[PDB]
Amino acid sequence: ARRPARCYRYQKNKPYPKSRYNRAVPDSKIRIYDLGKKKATVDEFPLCVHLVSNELEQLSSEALEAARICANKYMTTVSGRDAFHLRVRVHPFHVLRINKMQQGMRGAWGKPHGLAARVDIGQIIFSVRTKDSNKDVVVEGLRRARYKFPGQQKIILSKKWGFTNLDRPEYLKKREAGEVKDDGAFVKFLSKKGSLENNIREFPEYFAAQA
Amino acid sequence: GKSHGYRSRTRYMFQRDFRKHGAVHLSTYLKVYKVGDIVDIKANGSIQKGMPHKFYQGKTGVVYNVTKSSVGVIINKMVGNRYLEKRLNLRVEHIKHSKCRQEFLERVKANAAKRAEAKAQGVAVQLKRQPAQPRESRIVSTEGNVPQTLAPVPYETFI
Amino acid sequence: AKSKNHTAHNQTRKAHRNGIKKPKTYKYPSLKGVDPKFRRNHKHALHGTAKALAAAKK
Amino acid sequence: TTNTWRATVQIRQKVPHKRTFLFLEQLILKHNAHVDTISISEAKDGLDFFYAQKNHAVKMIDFLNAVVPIKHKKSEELISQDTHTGASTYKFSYSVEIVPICKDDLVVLPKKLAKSMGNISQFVLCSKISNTVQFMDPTTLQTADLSPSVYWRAPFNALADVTQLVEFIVLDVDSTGISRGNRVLADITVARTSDLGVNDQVYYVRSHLGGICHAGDSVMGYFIANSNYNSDLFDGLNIDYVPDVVLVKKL
Amino acid sequence: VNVPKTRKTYCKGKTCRKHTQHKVTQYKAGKASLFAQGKRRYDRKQSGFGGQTKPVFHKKAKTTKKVVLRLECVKCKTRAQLTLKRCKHFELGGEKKQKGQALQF
RNA sequence: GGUUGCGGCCAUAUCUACCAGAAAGCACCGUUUCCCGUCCGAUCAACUGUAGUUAAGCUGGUAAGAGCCUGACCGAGUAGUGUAGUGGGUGACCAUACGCGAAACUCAGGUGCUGCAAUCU
RNA sequence: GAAGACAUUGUCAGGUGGGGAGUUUGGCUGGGGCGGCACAUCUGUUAAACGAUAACGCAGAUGUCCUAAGGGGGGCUCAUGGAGAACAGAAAUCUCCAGUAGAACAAAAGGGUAAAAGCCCCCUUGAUUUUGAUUUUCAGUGUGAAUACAAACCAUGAAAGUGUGGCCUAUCGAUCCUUUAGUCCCUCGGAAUUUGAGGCUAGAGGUGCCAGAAAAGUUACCACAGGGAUAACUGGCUUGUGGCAGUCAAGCGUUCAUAGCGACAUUGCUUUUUGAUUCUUCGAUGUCGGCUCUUCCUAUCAUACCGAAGCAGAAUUCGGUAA
RNA sequence: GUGAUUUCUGCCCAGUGCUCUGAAUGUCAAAGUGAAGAAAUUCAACCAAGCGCGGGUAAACGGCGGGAGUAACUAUGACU
RNA sequence: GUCGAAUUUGGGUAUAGGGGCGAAAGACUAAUCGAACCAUCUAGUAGCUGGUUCCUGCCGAAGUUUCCCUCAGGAUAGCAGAAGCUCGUAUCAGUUUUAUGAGGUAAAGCGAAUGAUUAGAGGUUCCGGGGUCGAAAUGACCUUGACCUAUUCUCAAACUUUAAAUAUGUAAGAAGUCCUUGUUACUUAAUUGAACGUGGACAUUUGAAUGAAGAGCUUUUAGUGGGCCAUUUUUGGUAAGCAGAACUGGCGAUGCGGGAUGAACCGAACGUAGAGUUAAGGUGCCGGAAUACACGCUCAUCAGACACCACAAAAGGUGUUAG
Ligand SMILES: [K+]
Ligand SMILES: [Mg+2]
Ligand SMILES: [Mg+2]
Ligand SMILES: [Mg+2]
Ligand SMILES: [Mg+2]
Ligand SMILES: [Mg+2]
Ligand SMILES: [Mg+2]
Ligand SMILES: [Mg+2]
Ligand SMILES: [Mg+2]
Ligand SMILES: [Mg+2]
Ligand SMILES: [Mg+2]
Ligand SMILES: [Mg+2]
Ligand SMILES: [Mg+2]
Ligand SMILES: [Mg+2]
Ligand SMILES: [Mg+2]
Ligand SMILES: [Mg+2]
Ligand SMILES: [Mg+2]
Ligand SMILES: [Mg+2]
Ligand SMILES: [Mg+2]
Ligand SMILES: [Mg+2]
Ligand SMILES: [Mg+2]
Ligand SMILES: [Mg+2]
Repeated sequence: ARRPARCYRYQKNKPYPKSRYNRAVPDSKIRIYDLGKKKATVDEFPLCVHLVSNELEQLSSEALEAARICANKYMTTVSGRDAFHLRVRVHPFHVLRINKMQQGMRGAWGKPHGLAARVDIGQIIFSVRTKDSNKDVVVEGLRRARYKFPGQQKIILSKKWGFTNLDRPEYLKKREAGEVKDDGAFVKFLSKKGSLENNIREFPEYFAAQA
Repeated sequence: GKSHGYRSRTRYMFQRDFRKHGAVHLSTYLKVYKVGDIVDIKANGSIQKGMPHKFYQGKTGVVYNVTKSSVGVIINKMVGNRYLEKRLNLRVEHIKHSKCRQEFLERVKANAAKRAEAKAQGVAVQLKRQPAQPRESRIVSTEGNVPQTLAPVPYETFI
Repeated sequence: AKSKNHTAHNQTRKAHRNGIKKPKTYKYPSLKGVDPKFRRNHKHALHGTAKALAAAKK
Repeated sequence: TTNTWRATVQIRQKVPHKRTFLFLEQLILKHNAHVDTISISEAKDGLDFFYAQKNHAVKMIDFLNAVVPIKHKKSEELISQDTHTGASTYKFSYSVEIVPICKDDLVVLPKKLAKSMGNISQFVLCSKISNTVQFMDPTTLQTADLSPSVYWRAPFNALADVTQLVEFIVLDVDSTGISRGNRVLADITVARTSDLGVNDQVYYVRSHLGGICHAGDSVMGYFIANSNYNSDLFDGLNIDYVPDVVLVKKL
Repeated sequence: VNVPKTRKTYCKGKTCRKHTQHKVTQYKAGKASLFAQGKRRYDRKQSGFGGQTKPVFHKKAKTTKKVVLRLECVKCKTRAQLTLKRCKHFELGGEKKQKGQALQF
């Protein structure tokens, strides 16, 4: 079934998603995108690590599948299965075609082959949030996943708290007051606009000035 | 096969804008058109009668004829290696006055005022427009405004 | 064999050898395609003004 | 290497509404000549069958020759031509055409054709649509057959199709006599469904539908009085020997 | 389609020149007739040895004729023709569309 | 300034929830002989300004309201893009030079204006 | 002798007649054939924000249907959700609140529309007559389709107004011949009357190969003019497929990732396979195999010397220098 | 047409041919006959062979299938 | 092979070209046969191949539009020449500015409609179904999906509120502006307007920039209607010295210097000579020109060495150099 991945490497054709014109397409190889303790609060896992791309390329679905298993298998055995939260930030929507076969070129439009992603320079692929002490396992976990993909990518330690869009000291300023409350997986913040009645329903620790 | 109908490739061109559907406002109908007036052609999609062909969307021309609920516009279309004089029949919904010519007639009244006032004042006119000239010298003070020193910043990631 | 179907290559180059020239305006355009009710009056207007100037400069 | 299947059967039919293809699709399943195909694709006026071996596709055409009127021909495409023998590697295509006259159509026959096959009238219904096509004359019960070889050499088309039928309501049936095999020649008195409610008008017509016709039954048929055809065969008729109303079937 | 029997339309018969009642009927052929100059010329050329001289049309594609309607002013009996679009069916009389009937039988 | 009739531009005029409205005007509101219309004087028609009301409609105000609108030493001279080189890079792509230059996001402010005619403690 | 107004012979008319004659046996096309129609048309996209734009590109439609589904006027609000009402339930009919269109508008798709262009009522033939101008495709020819007026005659509405078919973008056809309506007008040429025929102006009968021949096969017995504009074979470009080599390491190997093996993945080399292509050759480069004979390549089967092993010896297994 | 001798040469007349001491009112040219008309003409009836209908013919061209059953655990398919 | 006959053979005689003869091969019929030979009709026709005869001077193309039993061809428009004619600072321009329109691509967006899509948290059950306690309940106690609330991960050639750059229409005055009061069957309640005028006022700062080997006009006729390459945009295809488009530049029709060599790359476009100067590219020797100068980096038991271009990757190295 599979051709070599070198053929469907570069972004040549326009985006060709599954719709009412394409209709009949095969299922994605990757299925579940979140792994580890995904019912964990925001306060548990501060230290964030990314796996950022550095090329304008196409990662296939089954390339992500093996990369997702390999990183999981190492990090589970070493540090235990509930010491992290892995998230895949790339979904394959682009359908690839194949000219599987009146004549050679006398009428030639390709059948659907398989799915793929479209990654850009500076785009994040993988993301892991963990404890402070358990850094080395996460960096070495994403090392082996780097081999399964084509092209060049680099691991980066983030300055932000977890998956939040807030810096290390910035999150502490707001959480020490009553300006943040936990949602479930992510988190909700106070806003200075809105109705003042239902701004007091939530955030009852704020509107006090004491502790 | 191929397809070249009267309204081919006009999906977005006779669309009605966002939150501007329904009946047209009445100043459209009260605007008076004489012969010799310059007019722009923009096709209202809600009215089907007296509609221009897609080519003439955007084009501008002169009025030559006035009738009951329409006007006669004359446009120059280029074809091959020459221009042909083409005569349209549009309803007033697909038309409006060109504001470029409105601006021009104001400048002629202004020139009549300048030349009449110049003779009463005492010679020297100068009425043509001049383009944007190169600017003159000056002395910029540093009082309460001393130059702040900048330099190129180092590289950081933040991702 | 198969041909080449279509192209617009060279066609602008050809067109600009001789102009792309304008169609020359005149004083008095043709009343071809003008309202018949307007023209049927305009005839009798110009007949009277000539007869007025002829009677004035008689 | 592109040329995978290595024999094709391109079946087709010139009619917009195909009864005979829908019949054929049902008939093929019963005896079950399909299995050897790699795959099936479709096209406007029929569908394509693809076979690995050449001898698998010939059994199908022999089977089709048995149950339906056809015309066909084969042509071939070359690929390799290996200089070591036993493998030149040709690829074959069989182009089959079903006869376009469906089971219940109204037909005008050609004059010479009509004189030969029993001296039957030119204005006829179809009967059975088997291996060969057979016609029936609704008024003076009669039958006549037409083989594909005799059809294709001088082809004609149906006057009006199943999509031209109109609903009538039967009031009485007066039997006259003959019954070769169907209790036939019933002088059916009928009135139109759009006419029964409003307006007074009645049509009275001899018909083959004698054994199964009862008063108050809705029957379908061709109503020839308001139809402007454009057939030259029909143009060569007797604008007055032609029946006003013909009823195709009960229901 | 289904036109009515009567029609009030413009007659142009000298005394009329106005809207009047017209009886509507369907236009019909008119018989072939020999002694027409074409038929006379055809039969001359066709005689002798040579066989078929003129072409003979076969490849016909159209399935429906255009309808023509003979009108006739009841005041002066002066006829006029009027053509309709192509159609597989055609009649003229009653058979009007009702309020909103469902299917029966 | 308030209200009425006819408007122009068509949310700064809409939406949700509470509050106030002297004077006159709107309004609800009373009646079924007549013209008229309905399954029904509910709507529509006629008659009375009489028996009564600001409870609704309508006009204004409030809300760290939703929407909508204008801006900004907000983001961003970022994304993109026209032109140039015997520039880099195995490639994918990327820097530089001469120019043009967004949108989301962020912050601040606003919440109908106005024409003609009539009429009002 | 027989036969006899019958045969026979002559002219015309019907039947039979590959025994014989003459002719024909579409086009596009990743060679030709089969199929398809990209041959006349319409919507979205390809199409790179004026217009124009190709491929046997992609997703679909057309040869119809309609005296109302056409024209004018009046009344009214839809899809859906919520809350109620004996039989009655997820779905019957009735009531109220929400409801920017999430419905409907003959059919493909795209636009358009809310005191309507939707649903229900009243009245109607402007889907009429006379001919010119203009837009689209374009040679600024025809055909089809459409736009605005004019001169009549009408429809509807209290009225302003609206209406020359279907809300808009598709739904169709020359010369010759036949035939119909009109003028009931012109001509039949030595002069008349009546039949008949021929004209002038406007429609219909049709060419879907849609600017429009009247048309079956076969050649392995073949022929001519040409063509590398075009196939069957070497060579060239490419390397999907075939062949050969890496990287990573979940597992196998009693025990042990890597002695020897190795999944999911991913990076290459080769032209000893086969495709794709049509650049060279059709005034000819002799098209399979075997026999014979020389040389070159190494990705090493054996032979020389070595290194590993789950190598005690023997026998093997993996690798290096080497053609 | 088949191709010495030996021994055999099955079933099929629906199709295409060939045929016929068969049916008769279905189709049917020219000339001739009748009516309408001033006449040219038009319309009707009448009507040869052939065609069609019915029978014969395979050492004439040719063809010799398809779907179901039940008997011996099965099978074969004698049988329906 | 056959050799006493269906044997072999001389002379005479008969059969003649759509005809003869044939124990049948399309055999033979005077070296000629799937239709002999000779003369004439005949210089038969060819959209097809080959050829087409002196010198210099000036100008100088096309492979594209529409229609054709059209696709190896024509007609038509285009590009080219020639002859001129009417006038003479002309009005124009493959250009910018100022003012003003038109557009739905790139980008962006989805806690905005449409469609796709990962995760939890809060709820809602008379209502898609199971279990736990049950005589049943429009019951509770657990549960997995459906919708509801505020969140969150990621997308769209045939989705979108917003929305560039480049390309694109018009205007920048004498054929103009203002005043005065004439014509009319059109138009208005109305000499009100409408259109075209009489008479008067306003001139070279007359109404942005730059340019202008003149501007405008007519007739007639050739060749051409196989194209190909390059940057950028691009659809088909795994790719191709592959197939098909978009804007510009080239080759074809073109030498000269450079890239060793080459239709298209860089430079630069040609009358015959002299002198000077440079382009692109170079200056160890071949070879005209510094074995110049300066700071560094590499040692290869396959070093490396100048765009288009004549290839190299993933992965590794206490090799050495900086961080
Ligand atoms: K010759
Ligand atoms: Mg060409
Ligand atoms: Mg061909
Ligand atoms: Mg465009
Ligand atoms: Mg309508
Ligand atoms: Mg042979
Ligand atoms: Mg070639
Ligand atoms: Mg080529
Ligand atoms: Mg040789
Ligand atoms: Mg070696
Ligand atoms: Mg024999
Ligand atoms: Mg032979
Ligand atoms: Mg011989
Ligand atoms: Mg000659
Ligand atoms: Mg020159
Ligand atoms: Mg502006
Ligand atoms: Mg878009
Ligand atoms: Mg578009
Ligand atoms: Mg050159
Ligand atoms: Mg050179
Ligand atoms: Mg070189
Ligand atoms: Mg090396």
